[PDB]
Amino acid sequence: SIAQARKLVEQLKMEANIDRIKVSKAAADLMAYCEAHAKEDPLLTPVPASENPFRE
Amino acid sequence: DVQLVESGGGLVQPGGSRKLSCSASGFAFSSFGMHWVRQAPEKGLEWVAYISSGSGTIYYADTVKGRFTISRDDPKNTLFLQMTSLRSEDTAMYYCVRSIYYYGSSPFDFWGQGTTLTVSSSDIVMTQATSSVPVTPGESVSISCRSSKSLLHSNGNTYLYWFLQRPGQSPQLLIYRMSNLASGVPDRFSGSGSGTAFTLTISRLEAEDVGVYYCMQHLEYPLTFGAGTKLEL
Amino acid sequence: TLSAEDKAAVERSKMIDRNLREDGEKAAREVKLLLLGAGESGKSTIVKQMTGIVETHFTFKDLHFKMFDVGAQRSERKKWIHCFEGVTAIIFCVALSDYDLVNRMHESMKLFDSICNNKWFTDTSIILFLNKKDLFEEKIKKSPLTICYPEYAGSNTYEEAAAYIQCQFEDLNKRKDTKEIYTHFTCSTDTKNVQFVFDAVTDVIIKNNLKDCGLF
Amino acid sequence: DHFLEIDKKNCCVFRDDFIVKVLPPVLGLEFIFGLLGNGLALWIFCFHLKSWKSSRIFLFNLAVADFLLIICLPFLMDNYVRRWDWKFGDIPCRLMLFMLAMNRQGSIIFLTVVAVDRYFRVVHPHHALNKISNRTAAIISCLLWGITIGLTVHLLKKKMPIQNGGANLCSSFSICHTFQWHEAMFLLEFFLPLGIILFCSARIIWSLRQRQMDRHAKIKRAITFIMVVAIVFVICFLPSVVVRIRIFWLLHTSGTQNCEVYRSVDLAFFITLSFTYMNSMLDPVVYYFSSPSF
Amino acid sequence: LDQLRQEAEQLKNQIRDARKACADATLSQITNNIDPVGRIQMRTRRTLRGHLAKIYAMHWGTDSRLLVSASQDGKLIIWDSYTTNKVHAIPLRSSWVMTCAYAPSGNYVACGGLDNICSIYNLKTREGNVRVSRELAGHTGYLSCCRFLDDNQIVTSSGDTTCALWDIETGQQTTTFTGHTGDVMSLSLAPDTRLFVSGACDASAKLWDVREGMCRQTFTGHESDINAICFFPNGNAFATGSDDATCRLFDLRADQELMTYSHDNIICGITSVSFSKSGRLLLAGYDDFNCNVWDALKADRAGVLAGHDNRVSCLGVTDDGMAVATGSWDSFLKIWN
Ligand SMILES: O=C(O)c1cccnc1
Repeated sequence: SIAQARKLVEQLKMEANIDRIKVSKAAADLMAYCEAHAKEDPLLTPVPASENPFRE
Repeated sequence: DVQLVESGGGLVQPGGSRKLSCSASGFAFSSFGMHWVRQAPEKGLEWVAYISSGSGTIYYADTVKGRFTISRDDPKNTLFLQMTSLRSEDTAMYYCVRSIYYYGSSPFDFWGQGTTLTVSSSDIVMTQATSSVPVTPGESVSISCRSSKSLLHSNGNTYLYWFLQRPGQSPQLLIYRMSNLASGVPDRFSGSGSGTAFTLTISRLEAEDVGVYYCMQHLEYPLTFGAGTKLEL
Repeated sequence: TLSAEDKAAVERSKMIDRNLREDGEKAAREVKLLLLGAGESGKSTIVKQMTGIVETHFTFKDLHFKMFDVGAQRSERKKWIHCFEGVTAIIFCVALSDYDLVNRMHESMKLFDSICNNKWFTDTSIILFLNKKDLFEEKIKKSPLTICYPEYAGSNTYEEAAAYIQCQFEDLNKRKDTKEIYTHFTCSTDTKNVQFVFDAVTDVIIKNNLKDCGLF
Repeated sequence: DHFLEIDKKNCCVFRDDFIVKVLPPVLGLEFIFGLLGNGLALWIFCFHLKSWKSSRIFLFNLAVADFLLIICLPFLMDNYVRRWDWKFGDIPCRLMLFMLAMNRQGSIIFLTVVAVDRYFRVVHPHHALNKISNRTAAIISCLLWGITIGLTVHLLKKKMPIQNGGANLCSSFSICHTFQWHEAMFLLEFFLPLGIILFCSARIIWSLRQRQMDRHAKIKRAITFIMVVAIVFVICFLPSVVVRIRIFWLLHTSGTQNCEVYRSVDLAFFITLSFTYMNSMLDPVVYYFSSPSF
Repeated sequence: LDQLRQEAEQLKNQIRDARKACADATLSQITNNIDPVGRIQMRTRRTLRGHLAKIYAMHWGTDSRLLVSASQDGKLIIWDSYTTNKVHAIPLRSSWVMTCAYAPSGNYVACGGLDNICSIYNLKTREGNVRVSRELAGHTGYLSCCRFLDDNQIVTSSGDTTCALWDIETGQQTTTFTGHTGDVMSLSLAPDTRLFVSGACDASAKLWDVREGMCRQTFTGHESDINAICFFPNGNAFATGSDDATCRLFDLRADQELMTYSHDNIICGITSVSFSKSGRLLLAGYDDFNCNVWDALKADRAGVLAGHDNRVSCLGVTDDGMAVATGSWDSFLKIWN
């Protein structure tokens, strides 16, 4: 049918209306978040056994 | 309807062998550890006995060890306390507290109605200091309770419970583990403190808040209560 | 080193462990069968003999059978078939009278080939039911097998045609050593299909026990 | 002549050159194949095969029994290179004797348990015994070990060191005119498990044949392996038992005087008692590595 | 009609051209200047040993201590991970469960599977037992994922190609998201719980607006079915693990693929993905019985979690980031720190 095709065309148009930022800026933002929150990531930096809830 | 009904009380001659029964209706009785807790007439609460879920663990007070026996009939949803060699010191009203134990649970949350019983003629000490303080509606009152041993455990839990007994009623759980407000309790009640010093604060006190407030420790058996502070006016 | 509440929590956890162990012991004594077919093949009649997945519980000679008819699950079979990795057997139903057209017989053949030669069902045995033998006889008496099978050399006899179809299905098995195919000719018949299923699952269970000991 | 007075009994103990010239070679061969197979088997058990279903536990117990027996082998080889001249001492003699008897019994008991397990897995496929928990298997294994020590501790409550001139002798299977329950435990430990194993093997074969199941090659291989198990048990444990009944016959008929009639028959009894260690040697090649698993 | 087909083709071409124009440098080129995290050594601190079949899903509580797990033995087990105690064991009506959720408040749990029904169980009842609070029906395919928005709202993905935002109070589908063409296998809620991404069997992922219901953006690039999806902690990116033995990181604002995590050694697909608290580590469970900890920024294998004897099916990281729980097709869950 053409109702499904019309819906697909409308969906593609809606996805086209979206404006995208530069990929380099997105990677920079991801890196910025990672470096900002790296201080409180026990899996990244192994927390000492004193405050480790899992001794096991 | 999580009601607990108590039966088997009355007048008993010294040396008798009266037995109390407790019918449970409205909850999974098989999954709850159950306590018998007595209260002498002009006295405060005193823990008597405890039976675990599945009857695998049983504890008694030093005053009743050897003469009392606690048991359950899970298919019948009944809890039994057989008492032998009754003495005049056993004249009390007995309650049938239920308590479930898992991470985050609230033990001692529901209390029965109690059965009166009249006989004819290392333990942690919890001190509640004040025994009576007059209050007026709208004010805030802080009820203190001291412990002989630190109730703060190595796992971070401070096993302190706050119960309230209204005039002519049965005690209800207010606070469990010194900070958690029990279900159904209004937010005006708060509990704070550190090891060997705790305080239950009632902010904006109103009616139906008067009664006797008891502090209990669940750090180790036998469980011990405070003398209770009365709130009047 | 455990407080009273922690000790009681451990006791509750041990009670839960005991209940889980009892439930698993009860479940392990149950024969799980995966029922498959091509729709109108005749799974309904077979179920009659004894929105998503359908479960049928029955008993035979103190043996508890759980038959799982995933038959109105119209999704990607590859995404959930591994959930049945470990059933005792696969009961595959095919209609012998469905060789007319609308190709159906070849549809059943390809479905059987896909199910039999599967990574998950490498060791699981397949009880193959070829039902509607009466309608197959009626069709054979009028129309030959040649429409469905052009490369077939035989007369319009029920026994020869049925045997040819049976071997055509049984030759779809690739792992002809680690997996066995049991074939029964059904028809809305006497209770003999439940006996055949019991015999096949008894053979499968004997083989599994021999694997467990280790001699196989 | 050759008589002696152990524990108020006229026992004919012997010193033969054949004992020192034919026993140590066969004991060394059994030694080497001993941890050869039983080691590899124990290493595979503890390192690999993480499943540990309740059929591998009994096989593991049989493996440890064989391993303990081959561990006891060197002391008995040293006892054989000389004409029954112990030097380790009273305590090592006690432990060897008790260990040799106890591991023989344990290996026999656990291979019988394996046979019964196979019988229940084949003849009674839907029985609950085929689905017993690993805890139940461990409990049964420990209880069977308890039986095994139950009728063998008598060897350790006696401080054997018997004296033959300047020779220290340790033989528990000493020929004389009484029943110390060693001579009957030796008989029963063969005869009763023989009956159980033969019945289980026969019923397994008969059921696998009557079910039209003997068409898969693996089923026929399993049948041949069951027959191999039964034949190996019979071959390895029969001759020593037969010579034991023979010397029973001579002790009942001719008494204890004139020990000369106790000739090479006793020697052969000790050669055939080496076959009981050959059984532990052969166990790795029969039950485990030859399996289509492991 | 041919006019619709031509319009769709030109719109897809415009999407590709705009995406290429918005791309100037790969994330690896920018990131390579930073220090690698090195070898990430994690040990099995706890082993949860209660299940008796293949574990298909697990979820962490928001307190980072309680976790709910589902296996095909028909049991939902709530574990206290600190002490390995079993807080709860719920018998499921249907043993075929492929998903499992924990409410953020901790009052409810959710389950679902081949029965096409999402069951919500109340954990905190005055009766002292866990009982089925509500059964949500209306999916014509197996339920593959479910995630709580709050105590009253849940969102489910099903093999019937559609997703559904429900209302547990009434049990009706408040919203239906219908844009996929294959079975939807995974689901990830945004940190603000206003958007969510779904990865389906058409080798594509879709970003939906919860409030009204629309597929805002569609991300493609996978060669086979996407089995897992997880939102980056920032909420501006997500990662999908698929059957082509690769994980991929996409950015919402760039509307583009950012990074591909793959290795020639790995040929098995990914069953579960999750991020660390900071987003520097991407944990992915594989069918080769192991879990791989990837450097989410540098696309390097930072570590291996090899402690399972069967395929790792579920994988989650605590809210405080202290530990990672992996459940596999054996009956064991493992906590790693
Ligand atoms: O095998 C034995 O038990 C043994 C061997 C030699 C002497 N006495 C006992």
